[PDB]
Amino acid sequence: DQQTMVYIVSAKRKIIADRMLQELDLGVTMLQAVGAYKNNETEVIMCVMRKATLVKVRNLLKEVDPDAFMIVS
Amino acid sequence: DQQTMVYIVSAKRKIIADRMLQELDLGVTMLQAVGAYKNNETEVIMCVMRKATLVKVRNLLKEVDPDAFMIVS
Repeated sequence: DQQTMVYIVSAKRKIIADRMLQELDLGVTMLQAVGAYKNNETEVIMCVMRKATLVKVRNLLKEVDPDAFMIVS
Repeated sequence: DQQTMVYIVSAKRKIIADRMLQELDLGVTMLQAVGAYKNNETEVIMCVMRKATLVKVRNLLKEVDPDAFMIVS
């Protein structure tokens, strides 16, 4: 429906980020998250997308990281 | 110090959420993430706050869960 901003957390984010671009034509930006410490980098995938692209992405997650999850802003 | 929305990812989130309320009087919502599967729940702390507060919270993270991190919308 209306476009929502999504953060995806995952150990396998580089791989899910590539497949999102390859197979879904999605433009994502790799955000750097504020850890408890500045040394402790953890990056999050950010992607703005229609409420219906989300399902396609969810199913992509199932295939790559069952432990990944998304924050829907 | 513009009020900004924050997500805190941590395994020890219940402890973090309580100390945020007790010692910083911060009001937080325990948001639920969209995982790859829905049986696989993961909870996120949501909190709107000024940047000064973010520094106090960050220091609280160090104190509880070093692996925790924050997404600043």
